[PDB]
Amino acid sequence: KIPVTGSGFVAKDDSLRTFFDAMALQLKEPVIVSKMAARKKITGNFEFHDPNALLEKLSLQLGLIWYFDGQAIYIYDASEMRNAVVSLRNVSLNEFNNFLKRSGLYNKNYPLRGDNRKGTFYVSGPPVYVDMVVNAATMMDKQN
Amino acid sequence: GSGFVAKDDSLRTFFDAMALQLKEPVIVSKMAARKKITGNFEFHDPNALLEKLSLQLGLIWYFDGQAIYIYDASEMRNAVVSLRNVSLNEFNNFLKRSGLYNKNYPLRGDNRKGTFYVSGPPVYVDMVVNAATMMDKQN
Amino acid sequence: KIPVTGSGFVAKDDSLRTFFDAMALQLKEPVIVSKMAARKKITGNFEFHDPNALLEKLSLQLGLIWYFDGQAIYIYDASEMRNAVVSLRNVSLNEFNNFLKRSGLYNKNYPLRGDNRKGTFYVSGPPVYVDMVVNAATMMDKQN
Amino acid sequence: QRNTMSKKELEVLSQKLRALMPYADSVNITLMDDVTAAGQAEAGLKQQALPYSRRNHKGGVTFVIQGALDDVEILRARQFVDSYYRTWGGRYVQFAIELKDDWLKGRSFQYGAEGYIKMSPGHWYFPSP
Amino acid sequence: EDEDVTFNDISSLSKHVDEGLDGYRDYLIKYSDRELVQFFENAQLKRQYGEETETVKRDKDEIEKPSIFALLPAY
Repeated sequence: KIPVTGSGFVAKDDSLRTFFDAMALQLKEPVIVSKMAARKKITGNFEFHDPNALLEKLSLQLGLIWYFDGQAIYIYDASEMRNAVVSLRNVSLNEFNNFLKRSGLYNKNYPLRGDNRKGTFYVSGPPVYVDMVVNAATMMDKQN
Repeated sequence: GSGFVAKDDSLRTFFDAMALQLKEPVIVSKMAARKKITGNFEFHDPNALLEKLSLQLGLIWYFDGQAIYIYDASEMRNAVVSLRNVSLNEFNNFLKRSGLYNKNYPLRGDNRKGTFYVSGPPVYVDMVVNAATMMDKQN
Repeated sequence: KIPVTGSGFVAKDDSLRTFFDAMALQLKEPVIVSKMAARKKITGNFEFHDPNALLEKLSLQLGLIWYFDGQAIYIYDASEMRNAVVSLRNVSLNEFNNFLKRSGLYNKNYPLRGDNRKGTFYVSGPPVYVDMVVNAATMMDKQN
Repeated sequence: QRNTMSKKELEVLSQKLRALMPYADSVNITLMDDVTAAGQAEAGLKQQALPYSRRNHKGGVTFVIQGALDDVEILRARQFVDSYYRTWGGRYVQFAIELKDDWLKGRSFQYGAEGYIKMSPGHWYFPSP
Repeated sequence: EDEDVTFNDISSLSKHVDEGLDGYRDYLIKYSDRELVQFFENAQLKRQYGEETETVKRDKDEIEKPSIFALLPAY
């Protein structure tokens, strides 16, 4: 009773929450979509065979930002991007980028802007990335 | 080739359609989201199309390396801030080494002093003031 | 669809914000018109070929004050001009005028009125010019 | 300037056209310039002060009369077209009178190189020419 | 309840309460009458400056927002 024998997801007016969980098995992590980015809708015949490029193309065509932290894929809309400026007292930026490289939380799409061996820099991105980098850079100065 | 046939869009669904040729997401404020546009647009040189439409409609924009912020012209704010123990030529080399240097809205002031005058978009002013008062506290 | 041979702007009951934004391409800077100066209207056939000379003449026929600070052009009406008088305990007026001339905010239509070697002067002009001159004057005595 | 028949080939055309009209005695064939046929149509179209556009191509020309014409301009256009069609016929040059409505009645617009029409204080229209 | 309510400039801090109040204000715009709202700005301006202020028409609606104290009577 089911149609043509290819592979794909047919979307008849879904609402971006029931759509990305269908991609949540080809991506091997669960997907968490925010409330402001769950009001848009999509309709069409889609086909997932490599989803990390499909999410990159749809995040630019629909207008979205996303972050994969190793255990889930958070998805926000572009009007939720926050930024902050934080100054480090007792540790440098390269000794903080080695913590991000060794921990696997480093993201090349939203890097850290600042002088290479100083205390002040500039972050911007999704709120789960900014709330992680601010608190993980403040809690290292109270160690040192 | 490509393009976009706009029919009574609202400047938030338009600059998102431009956000594929531009390789960054675009965050247009909600005071610049009430103006509307229509017409057949062709995207073959987008960084100059955004520069032309910002002057014909009256808009200000800024690209910090991760996204493109877009405000309306009546939201531009300005400030004057004093550095107690750091020169302007050193802070401007910090901005040149970071990547936040915008030649459209530079820093007006004397070359070896502590006072200058800055003006532009609210995400650029509130970054320069906070990164200047966080460089007087370190010294 | 728009048959006229030459180049120019035709305004039918324009309300001084849509009129100056059309001049904001011949002028290469964005124009910011105030709230009280946007209730006046203008209609007629205009053309722009040296708008820095056209803006001075229309700011006297309509009654306006304008200021260009290197990034934008601010336009207020005539009844919003404000005045100030400030005292400098340890720098001169000729020292402050070298800061304004060297930086690039010195305006020869609204000069600074005061004695050449004192601490007191008298400044008057547009509301974005006065609150900058006062704020830099009270931010150089506390620095020195 | 469009046919290359000889003298004999024009005489056999006259003798095969005389057989078609039994009342006539002899058909006289004259050759006219192709340039003055489209020159008198433009010299008469400029004298009446009508907006027009000429599209030259091979094997005939065409004139397009567009715009929101008023009442006396569509009386002079018919008085000129029906007096030109009697003289020359519609095999070479053809007029195309189409009238539309004006968008820019109460609107403010910028003309010239980068033209646009502000349909409203918060609405821009960018036409593609 | 945002921890960054406090700004560093006097006009941006007054801008913040406007963009906080905009979600209530456009609700007043959607459900109030057109001309009854339009009557109060003309009635308040001639009190404000005098009779010489020229009247505003319907065509403001595309760009300009009224005050919060001229809405809720006509609402």
